[PDB]
Amino acid sequence: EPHSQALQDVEKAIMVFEHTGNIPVTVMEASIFRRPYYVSHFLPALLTPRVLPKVPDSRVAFIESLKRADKIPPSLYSTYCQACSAEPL
Amino acid sequence: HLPSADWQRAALSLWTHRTFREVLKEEDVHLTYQDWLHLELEIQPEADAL
Amino acid sequence: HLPSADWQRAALSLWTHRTFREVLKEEDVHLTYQDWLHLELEIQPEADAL
Amino acid sequence: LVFGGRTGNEDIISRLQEMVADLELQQDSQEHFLFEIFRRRLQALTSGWSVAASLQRQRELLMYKRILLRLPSSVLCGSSFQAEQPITARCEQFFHLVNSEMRNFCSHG
Amino acid sequence: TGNEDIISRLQEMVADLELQQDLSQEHFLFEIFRRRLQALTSGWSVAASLQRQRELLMYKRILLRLPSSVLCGSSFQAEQPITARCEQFFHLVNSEMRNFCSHGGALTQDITAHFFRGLLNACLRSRDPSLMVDFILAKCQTKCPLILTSALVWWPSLEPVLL
Repeated sequence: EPHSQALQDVEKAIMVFEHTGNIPVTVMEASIFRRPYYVSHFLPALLTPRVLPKVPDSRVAFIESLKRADKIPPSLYSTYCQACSAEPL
Repeated sequence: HLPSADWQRAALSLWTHRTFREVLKEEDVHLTYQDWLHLELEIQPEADAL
Repeated sequence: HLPSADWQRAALSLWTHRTFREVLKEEDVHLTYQDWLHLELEIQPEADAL
Repeated sequence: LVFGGRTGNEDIISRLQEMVADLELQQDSQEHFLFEIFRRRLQALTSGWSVAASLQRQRELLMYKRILLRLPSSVLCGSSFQAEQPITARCEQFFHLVNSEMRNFCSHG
Repeated sequence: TGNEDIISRLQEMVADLELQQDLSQEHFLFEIFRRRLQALTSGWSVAASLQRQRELLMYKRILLRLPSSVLCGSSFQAEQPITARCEQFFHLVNSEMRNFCSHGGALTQDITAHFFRGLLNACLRSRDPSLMVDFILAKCQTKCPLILTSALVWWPSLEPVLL
Protein backbone atom coordinates (compact mmCIF):
# COMPACT_ATOMS: atom_id res chain seq x y z
CA GLU A 1 0.00 0.00 0.00
CA PRO A 2 2.40 2.81 1.10
CA HIS A 3 4.50 2.47 -2.13
CA SER A 4 1.63 3.88 -4.28
CA GLN A 5 0.14 6.14 -1.58
CA ALA A 6 3.62 7.65 -1.06
CA LEU A 7 3.95 8.25 -4.83
CA GLN A 8 0.64 10.17 -4.86
CA ASP A 9 1.81 12.12 -1.77
CA VAL A 10 5.20 13.08 -3.24
CA GLU A 11 3.48 14.05 -6.54
CA LYS A 12 1.19 16.43 -4.64
CA ALA A 13 4.15 17.77 -2.61
CA ILE A 14 6.06 18.52 -5.82
CA MET A 15 3.15 20.31 -7.55
CA VAL A 16 2.51 22.34 -4.37
CA PHE A 17 6.26 23.05 -4.31
CA GLU A 18 5.99 24.39 -7.89
CA HIS A 19 3.13 26.77 -6.94
CA THR A 20 4.86 27.70 -3.64
CA GLY A 21 8.54 27.42 -3.06
CA ASN A 22 10.52 25.96 -0.20
CA ILE A 23 9.29 22.57 0.93
CA PRO A 24 5.59 22.10 1.92
CA VAL A 25 5.13 22.00 5.67
CA THR A 26 2.86 18.94 6.03
CA VAL A 27 5.96 17.03 4.89
CA MET A 28 8.29 18.71 7.41
CA GLU A 29 5.77 17.81 10.15
CA ALA A 30 5.46 14.19 8.94
CA SER A 31 9.29 14.06 9.00
CA ILE A 32 9.87 14.95 12.65
CA PHE A 33 6.63 13.43 14.03
CA ARG A 34 6.05 10.31 11.79
CA ARG A 35 9.53 8.92 10.98
CA PRO A 36 8.22 5.48 9.79
CA TYR A 37 5.90 7.08 7.21
CA TYR A 38 8.69 9.58 6.47
CA VAL A 39 11.05 6.75 5.41
CA SER A 40 8.23 4.93 3.53
CA HIS A 41 7.59 8.31 1.71
CA PHE A 42 11.24 9.32 1.27
CA LEU A 43 11.96 6.11 -0.70
CA PRO A 44 9.67 7.06 -3.68
CA ALA A 45 10.99 10.69 -3.77
CA LEU A 46 14.43 9.02 -4.34
CA LEU A 47 13.03 6.31 -6.68
CA THR A 48 14.03 8.47 -9.64
CA PRO A 49 16.76 6.04 -10.87
CA ARG A 50 16.37 7.80 -14.23
CA VAL A 51 18.55 9.86 -16.60
CA LEU A 52 18.79 13.38 -15.17
CA PRO A 53 17.95 16.16 -17.65
CA LYS A 54 20.77 18.65 -18.39
CA VAL A 55 18.77 21.54 -16.80
CA PRO A 56 17.13 20.67 -13.44
CA ASP A 57 13.40 20.62 -12.61
CA SER A 58 10.84 20.26 -9.76
CA ARG A 59 12.00 16.86 -8.37
CA VAL A 60 15.68 17.87 -8.46
CA ALA A 61 14.97 21.23 -6.77
CA PHE A 62 12.71 19.55 -4.17
CA ILE A 63 15.59 17.21 -3.26
CA GLU A 64 18.17 20.06 -3.25
CA SER A 65 15.94 22.10 -0.90
CA LEU A 66 15.55 19.07 1.41
CA LYS A 67 19.30 18.39 1.67
CA ARG A 68 19.80 22.14 2.36
CA ALA A 69 17.08 21.67 5.03
CA ASP A 70 19.66 19.17 6.49
CA LYS A 71 17.40 16.12 5.97
CA ILE A 72 18.30 13.27 3.57
CA PRO A 73 20.64 11.15 5.77
CA PRO A 74 23.59 10.72 3.41
CA SER A 75 23.18 6.91 2.95
CA LEU A 76 20.05 7.35 0.81
CA TYR A 77 21.61 10.30 -1.07
CA SER A 78 24.70 8.19 -1.94
CA THR A 79 22.33 5.39 -3.08
CA TYR A 80 20.35 7.96 -5.14
CA CYS A 81 23.56 9.21 -6.83
CA GLN A 82 24.68 5.60 -7.54
CA ALA A 83 21.35 4.40 -9.03
CA CYS A 84 20.95 7.61 -11.09
CA SER A 85 24.54 7.16 -12.40
CA ALA A 86 23.59 3.55 -13.38
CA GLU A 87 10.20 -23.02 -37.35
CA PRO A 88 6.79 -22.21 -35.76
CA LEU A 89 7.10 -18.52 -36.78
CA HIS B 1 18.03 28.76 -7.32
CA LEU B 2 18.93 28.78 -11.03
CA PRO B 3 21.80 27.15 -13.04
CA SER B 4 25.49 27.18 -12.24
CA ALA B 5 26.50 29.34 -9.26
CA ASP B 6 29.70 30.28 -11.14
CA TRP B 7 27.71 32.13 -13.82
CA GLN B 8 25.61 33.62 -11.02
CA ARG B 9 28.69 34.91 -9.16
CA ALA B 10 30.00 36.29 -12.48
CA ALA B 11 26.71 38.18 -12.99
CA LEU B 12 26.77 39.48 -9.40
CA SER B 13 30.44 40.60 -9.70
CA LEU B 14 29.62 42.54 -12.88
CA TRP B 15 26.47 44.01 -11.28
CA THR B 16 28.33 45.20 -8.15
CA HIS B 17 31.43 46.37 -10.12
CA ARG B 18 31.86 50.17 -10.06
CA THR B 19 32.48 51.19 -13.71
CA PHE B 20 29.24 49.40 -14.77
CA ARG B 21 27.32 51.71 -12.37
CA GLU B 22 29.17 54.96 -13.26
CA VAL B 23 28.78 54.05 -17.01
CA LEU B 24 24.99 53.34 -16.65
CA LYS B 25 24.09 57.05 -15.98
CA GLU B 26 25.01 59.13 -19.11
CA GLU B 27 23.10 56.67 -21.24
CA ASP B 28 20.69 55.94 -24.03
CA VAL B 29 21.76 52.46 -22.67
CA HIS B 30 19.45 53.01 -19.65
CA LEU B 31 16.74 50.63 -20.95
CA THR B 32 13.78 52.81 -21.98
CA TYR B 33 10.33 51.41 -21.06
CA GLN B 34 9.64 50.71 -24.76
CA ASP B 35 12.91 48.73 -25.05
CA TRP B 36 11.99 46.72 -21.94
CA LEU B 37 8.62 46.03 -23.60
CA HIS B 38 10.30 44.85 -26.82
CA LEU B 39 12.38 42.28 -24.91
CA GLU B 40 9.57 41.08 -22.57
CA LEU B 41 7.36 40.57 -25.67
CA GLU B 42 10.25 38.81 -27.49
CA ILE B 43 10.28 36.18 -24.69
CA GLN B 44 7.59 33.51 -24.79
CA PRO B 45 4.79 31.86 -22.77
CA GLU B 46 6.58 28.51 -23.46
CA ALA B 47 10.07 28.87 -21.87
CA ASP B 48 9.14 30.60 -18.59
CA ALA B 49 12.38 30.75 -16.48
CA LEU B 50 10.11 31.99 -13.60
CA HIS C 1 -16.55 5.86 -48.73
CA LEU C 2 -12.90 4.74 -48.29
CA PRO C 3 -10.56 6.90 -50.34
CA SER C 4 -7.08 7.29 -48.77
CA ALA C 5 -7.29 10.97 -49.87
CA ASP C 6 -5.85 13.96 -47.97
CA TRP C 7 -7.15 14.20 -44.41
CA GLN C 8 -8.60 17.71 -44.74
CA ARG C 9 -10.90 16.71 -47.62
CA ALA C 10 -11.68 13.39 -45.89
CA ALA C 11 -12.78 15.08 -42.63
CA LEU C 12 -14.81 17.77 -44.44
CA SER C 13 -16.55 15.17 -46.63
CA LEU C 14 -17.33 13.43 -43.31
CA TRP C 15 -18.90 16.65 -41.95
CA THR C 16 -21.00 17.16 -45.11
CA HIS C 17 -21.99 13.43 -44.88
CA ARG C 18 -25.58 13.17 -43.58
CA THR C 19 -25.35 10.12 -41.28
CA PHE C 20 -22.76 11.91 -39.12
CA ARG C 21 -25.26 14.80 -38.79
CA GLU C 22 -28.07 12.43 -37.71
CA VAL C 23 -25.54 10.78 -35.33
CA LEU C 24 -24.85 14.14 -33.64
CA LYS C 25 -28.63 14.59 -32.96
CA GLU C 26 -28.23 11.98 -30.12
CA GLU C 27 -26.87 14.22 -27.37
CA ASP C 28 -24.56 11.98 -25.44
CA VAL C 29 -22.26 13.31 -28.21
CA HIS C 30 -22.99 17.05 -28.77
CA LEU C 31 -19.79 18.30 -26.99
CA THR C 32 -21.09 20.11 -23.88
CA TYR C 33 -19.17 23.17 -22.69
CA GLN C 34 -17.46 21.31 -19.81
CA ASP C 35 -16.19 18.68 -22.30
CA TRP C 36 -14.90 21.55 -24.44
CA LEU C 37 -12.96 22.88 -21.42
CA HIS C 38 -11.61 19.47 -20.35
CA LEU C 39 -10.14 19.08 -23.84
CA GLU C 40 -9.01 22.71 -24.30
CA LEU C 41 -7.10 22.83 -21.00
CA GLU C 42 -4.80 19.90 -21.87
CA ILE C 43 -3.49 21.70 -25.00
CA GLN C 44 -0.32 23.54 -24.09
CA PRO C 45 0.40 26.89 -25.79
CA GLU C 46 4.06 25.73 -26.14
CA ALA C 47 3.36 23.34 -29.04
CA ASP C 48 0.02 24.07 -30.72
CA ALA C 49 -1.46 24.13 -34.25
CA LEU C 50 -3.12 27.55 -33.78
CA LEU D 1 7.78 9.61 -12.96
CA VAL D 2 5.59 12.69 -12.60
CA PHE D 3 8.44 15.22 -12.85
CA GLY D 4 6.73 18.50 -11.91
CA GLY D 5 3.46 19.52 -13.54
CA ARG D 6 2.27 21.21 -16.74
CA THR D 7 0.34 24.52 -16.83
CA GLY D 8 -2.02 23.68 -19.73
CA ASN D 9 -3.75 27.06 -20.43
CA GLU D 10 -3.41 30.59 -18.98
CA ASP D 11 -5.73 31.93 -21.75
CA ILE D 12 -8.95 30.58 -20.21
CA ILE D 13 -8.26 32.58 -17.03
CA SER D 14 -8.10 35.68 -19.29
CA ARG D 15 -11.51 34.61 -20.72
CA LEU D 16 -12.85 34.43 -17.15
CA GLN D 17 -11.41 37.90 -16.40
CA GLU D 18 -13.60 39.40 -19.14
CA MET D 19 -16.85 37.81 -17.94
CA VAL D 20 -16.11 38.82 -14.33
CA ALA D 21 -15.43 42.45 -15.32
CA ASP D 22 -18.71 42.56 -17.28
CA LEU D 23 -20.86 41.08 -14.48
CA GLU D 24 -19.12 43.46 -12.04
CA LEU D 25 -19.97 46.60 -14.07
CA GLN D 26 -23.52 45.18 -14.31
CA GLN D 27 -23.77 44.81 -10.51
CA ASP D 28 -22.47 48.35 -9.83
CA SER D 29 -25.10 44.39 -1.91
CA GLN D 30 -25.55 40.71 -2.85
CA GLU D 31 -22.78 38.09 -2.69
CA HIS D 32 -20.48 36.75 -5.43
CA PHE D 33 -20.57 33.18 -6.74
CA LEU D 34 -16.81 32.46 -6.45
CA PHE D 35 -16.83 32.10 -2.68
CA GLU D 36 -19.90 29.81 -2.82
CA ILE D 37 -18.06 27.62 -5.36
CA PHE D 38 -14.97 27.62 -3.11
CA ARG D 39 -17.10 26.62 -0.11
CA ARG D 40 -18.65 23.75 -2.10
CA ARG D 41 -15.27 22.43 -3.31
CA LEU D 42 -13.52 22.61 0.09
CA GLN D 43 -16.61 21.00 1.68
CA ALA D 44 -16.72 18.13 -0.86
CA LEU D 45 -13.02 17.49 -0.03
CA THR D 46 -12.15 15.13 2.83
CA SER D 47 -11.69 16.63 6.34
CA GLY D 48 -8.72 14.38 7.28
CA TRP D 49 -5.32 15.22 8.82
CA SER D 50 -3.62 12.88 6.27
CA VAL D 51 -0.71 14.13 4.14
CA ALA D 52 -2.72 13.53 0.93
CA ALA D 53 -5.80 15.56 1.97
CA SER D 54 -3.57 18.28 3.47
CA LEU D 55 -1.48 18.74 0.32
CA GLN D 56 -4.63 18.48 -1.82
CA ARG D 57 -6.40 21.28 0.09
CA GLN D 58 -3.21 23.37 -0.01
CA ARG D 59 -2.97 22.92 -3.80
CA GLU D 60 -6.63 23.96 -4.18
CA LEU D 61 -6.12 27.16 -2.17
CA LEU D 62 -2.89 28.03 -3.95
CA MET D 63 -4.91 27.91 -7.21
CA TYR D 64 -7.71 30.04 -5.66
CA LYS D 65 -5.08 32.65 -4.83
CA ARG D 66 -4.03 32.62 -8.55
CA ILE D 67 -7.62 33.18 -9.74
CA LEU D 68 -8.38 36.02 -7.28
CA LEU D 69 -5.06 37.78 -7.93
CA ARG D 70 -5.89 37.85 -11.66
CA LEU D 71 -9.54 38.98 -11.26
CA PRO D 72 -10.38 42.61 -10.42
CA SER D 73 -9.75 43.80 -6.84
CA SER D 74 -13.50 44.48 -6.20
CA VAL D 75 -14.68 40.82 -6.17
CA LEU D 76 -13.25 40.94 -2.59
CA CYS D 77 -14.76 44.20 -1.24
CA GLY D 78 -17.60 45.08 -3.61
CA SER D 79 -17.80 48.60 -5.06
CA SER D 80 -19.03 51.87 -3.45
CA PHE D 81 -20.14 50.92 0.10
CA GLN D 82 -23.16 53.26 0.12
CA ALA D 83 -24.16 53.80 3.79
CA GLU D 84 -23.23 52.57 7.29
CA GLN D 85 -26.35 50.32 7.58
CA PRO D 86 -25.88 48.24 4.34
CA ILE D 87 -22.13 48.03 5.15
CA THR D 88 -19.61 45.14 5.10
CA ALA D 89 -20.99 42.99 2.24
CA ARG D 90 -18.71 40.38 0.49
CA CYS D 91 -15.86 41.41 2.83
CA GLU D 92 -17.46 38.93 5.27
CA GLN D 93 -17.17 36.16 2.63
CA PHE D 94 -13.53 37.10 2.03
CA PHE D 95 -12.84 37.11 5.80
CA HIS D 96 -14.42 33.66 6.24
CA LEU D 97 -12.31 32.32 3.34
CA VAL D 98 -9.23 33.88 4.97
CA ASN D 99 -9.74 32.68 8.55
CA SER D 100 -11.02 29.16 7.80
CA GLU D 101 -8.51 28.36 5.00
CA MET D 102 -5.78 30.84 3.91
CA ARG D 103 -4.61 31.22 7.51
CA ASN D 104 -3.63 27.49 7.47
CA PHE D 105 -1.83 27.20 4.10
CA CYS D 106 -1.21 30.56 2.30
CA SER D 107 -0.05 32.21 5.59
CA HIS D 108 3.59 32.48 6.62
CA GLY D 109 5.10 34.05 9.77
CA THR E 1 3.05 34.11 -28.25
CA GLY E 2 4.71 36.70 -25.94
CA ASN E 3 1.75 39.01 -25.17
CA GLU E 4 -0.80 37.24 -22.91
CA ASP E 5 0.48 38.77 -19.63
CA ILE E 6 1.13 42.31 -20.95
CA ILE E 7 -2.39 42.36 -22.44
CA SER E 8 -3.65 41.57 -18.91
CA ARG E 9 -1.57 44.49 -17.53
CA LEU E 10 -3.30 46.65 -20.15
CA GLN E 11 -6.71 45.41 -18.90
CA GLU E 12 -5.63 46.33 -15.35
CA MET E 13 -4.61 49.91 -16.23
CA VAL E 14 -7.69 50.44 -18.45
CA ALA E 15 -10.14 49.37 -15.71
CA ASP E 16 -8.15 51.67 -13.35
CA LEU E 17 -8.71 54.61 -15.73
CA GLU E 18 -12.41 53.63 -16.04
CA LEU E 19 -12.71 54.00 -12.24
CA GLN E 20 -10.74 57.29 -12.49
CA GLN E 21 -13.33 58.54 -15.04
CA ASP E 22 -16.32 57.36 -12.95
CA LEU E 23 -14.76 59.45 -10.15
CA SER E 24 -18.00 62.85 -20.91
CA GLN E 25 -14.41 62.79 -22.26
CA GLU E 26 -13.36 60.57 -25.16
CA HIS E 27 -11.17 57.47 -24.94
CA PHE E 28 -7.50 57.61 -26.02
CA LEU E 29 -7.56 54.23 -27.86
CA PHE E 30 -9.61 55.52 -30.81
CA GLU E 31 -7.22 58.48 -31.16
CA ILE E 32 -4.25 56.04 -31.31
CA PHE E 33 -6.16 54.08 -33.97
CA ARG E 34 -6.78 57.28 -35.95
CA ARG E 35 -3.09 58.25 -35.72
CA ARG E 36 -1.76 54.91 -36.98
CA LEU E 37 -4.34 54.57 -39.77
CA GLN E 38 -3.55 58.14 -40.92
CA ALA E 39 0.24 57.57 -40.77
CA LEU E 40 -0.18 54.38 -42.88
CA THR E 41 0.43 54.76 -46.62
CA SER E 42 -2.77 56.27 -48.10
CA GLY E 43 -2.31 54.11 -51.27
CA TRP E 44 -4.76 51.50 -52.62
CA SER E 45 -1.91 48.97 -53.33
CA VAL E 46 -2.81 45.47 -52.03
CA ALA E 47 0.29 45.74 -49.77
CA ALA E 48 -1.35 48.77 -48.09
CA SER E 49 -4.81 47.11 -48.03
CA LEU E 50 -3.40 43.93 -46.41
CA GLN E 51 -1.45 46.07 -43.92
CA ARG E 52 -4.67 47.93 -43.04
CA GLN E 53 -6.53 44.61 -42.66
CA ARG E 54 -3.86 43.25 -40.26
CA GLU E 55 -3.96 46.45 -38.21
CA LEU E 56 -7.77 46.50 -37.99
CA LEU E 57 -8.05 42.85 -36.93
CA MET E 58 -5.51 43.66 -34.20
CA TYR E 59 -7.66 46.66 -33.13
CA LYS E 60 -10.75 44.44 -33.02
CA ARG E 61 -8.79 41.92 -30.91
CA ILE E 62 -7.74 44.57 -28.38
CA LEU E 63 -11.30 45.93 -28.13
CA LEU E 64 -12.71 42.42 -27.57
CA ARG E 65 -10.18 41.80 -24.80
CA LEU E 66 -10.83 45.13 -23.04
CA PRO E 67 -14.31 45.66 -21.53
CA SER E 68 -17.44 46.74 -23.44
CA SER E 69 -17.40 50.09 -21.51
CA VAL E 70 -14.72 51.44 -23.89
CA LEU E 71 -17.10 51.43 -26.85
CA CYS E 72 -20.35 52.89 -25.45
CA GLY E 73 -18.83 54.56 -22.41
CA SER E 74 -20.87 53.98 -19.26
CA SER E 75 -23.74 55.74 -17.51
CA PHE E 76 -25.24 58.17 -20.04
CA GLN E 77 -26.35 60.71 -17.45
CA ALA E 78 -28.82 62.99 -19.26
CA GLU E 79 -30.15 63.66 -22.74
CA GLN E 80 -27.89 66.58 -23.67
CA PRO E 81 -24.65 64.76 -22.66
CA ILE E 82 -25.45 61.80 -24.95
CA THR E 83 -23.65 59.82 -27.72
CA ALA E 84 -20.10 60.21 -26.30
CA ARG E 85 -17.55 57.55 -27.49
CA CYS E 86 -20.40 55.96 -29.50
CA GLU E 87 -19.77 58.53 -32.27
CA GLN E 88 -16.03 57.81 -31.84
CA PHE E 89 -16.76 54.10 -32.42
CA PHE E 90 -19.14 54.84 -35.32
CA HIS E 91 -16.48 56.86 -37.17
CA LEU E 92 -14.26 53.75 -36.95
CA VAL E 93 -17.02 51.33 -38.03
CA ASN E 94 -17.79 53.55 -41.05
CA SER E 95 -14.28 54.57 -42.14
CA GLU E 96 -12.43 51.29 -41.61
CA MET E 97 -14.28 48.23 -40.32
CA ARG E 98 -16.93 48.07 -43.08
CA ASN E 99 -14.10 47.56 -45.63
CA PHE E 100 -12.09 44.81 -43.86
CA CYS E 101 -13.80 43.56 -40.65
CA SER E 102 -17.08 42.79 -42.54
CA HIS E 103 -18.85 40.11 -44.58
CA GLY E 104 -22.25 40.17 -46.33
CA GLY E 105 -22.71 43.91 -45.64
CA ALA E 106 -22.59 43.04 -41.93
CA LEU E 107 -20.11 43.38 -39.13
CA THR E 108 -18.56 40.48 -37.16
CA GLN E 109 -20.37 38.59 -34.34
CA ASP E 110 -17.45 39.35 -31.99
CA ILE E 111 -17.46 43.16 -31.95
CA THR E 112 -21.23 43.32 -32.55
CA ALA E 113 -21.91 41.43 -29.31
CA HIS E 114 -19.19 43.37 -27.46
CA PHE E 115 -21.00 46.60 -28.44
CA PHE E 116 -24.53 45.48 -27.56
CA ARG E 117 -23.35 44.09 -24.20
CA GLY E 118 -21.69 47.43 -23.27
CA LEU E 119 -24.85 49.18 -24.48
CA LEU E 120 -27.29 47.23 -22.28
CA ASN E 121 -24.83 47.55 -19.38
CA ALA E 122 -24.61 51.36 -19.55
CA CYS E 123 -28.33 51.80 -20.33
CA LEU E 124 -29.50 49.61 -17.41
CA ARG E 125 -27.01 51.47 -15.20
CA SER E 126 -28.72 54.71 -16.35
CA ARG E 127 -32.34 55.82 -15.78
CA ASP E 128 -35.12 55.64 -18.44
CA PRO E 129 -33.16 52.70 -19.88
CA SER E 130 -35.69 51.55 -22.55
CA LEU E 131 -36.07 55.15 -23.82
CA MET E 132 -32.29 55.75 -23.93
CA VAL E 133 -31.71 52.41 -25.74
CA ASP E 134 -34.42 53.39 -28.26
CA PHE E 135 -32.76 56.80 -28.69
CA ILE E 136 -29.28 55.43 -29.49
CA LEU E 137 -30.64 52.70 -31.81
CA ALA E 138 -32.67 55.38 -33.65
CA LYS E 139 -29.46 57.45 -34.05
CA CYS E 140 -27.72 54.34 -35.44
CA GLN E 141 -30.03 54.66 -38.50
CA THR E 142 -28.30 58.03 -39.17
CA LYS E 143 -24.66 57.62 -37.96
CA CYS E 144 -23.81 53.87 -38.21
CA PRO E 145 -26.41 51.65 -39.90
CA LEU E 146 -23.92 48.78 -40.33
CA ILE E 147 -24.44 48.02 -36.61
CA LEU E 148 -28.17 47.48 -37.11
CA THR E 149 -27.52 45.51 -40.32
CA SER E 150 -25.09 43.34 -38.26
CA ALA E 151 -27.48 42.86 -35.33
CA LEU E 152 -30.06 41.55 -37.82
CA VAL E 153 -27.63 38.74 -38.79
CA TRP E 154 -26.28 37.94 -35.30
CA TRP E 155 -29.62 38.21 -33.49
CA PRO E 156 -30.19 34.55 -32.48
CA SER E 157 -26.79 34.81 -30.73
CA LEU E 158 -27.52 38.01 -28.80
CA GLU E 159 -31.20 37.70 -27.88
CA PRO E 160 -30.60 35.06 -25.15
CA VAL E 161 -27.73 37.13 -23.70
CA LEU E 162 -29.69 40.42 -23.78
CA LEU E 163 -32.91 38.84 -22.46
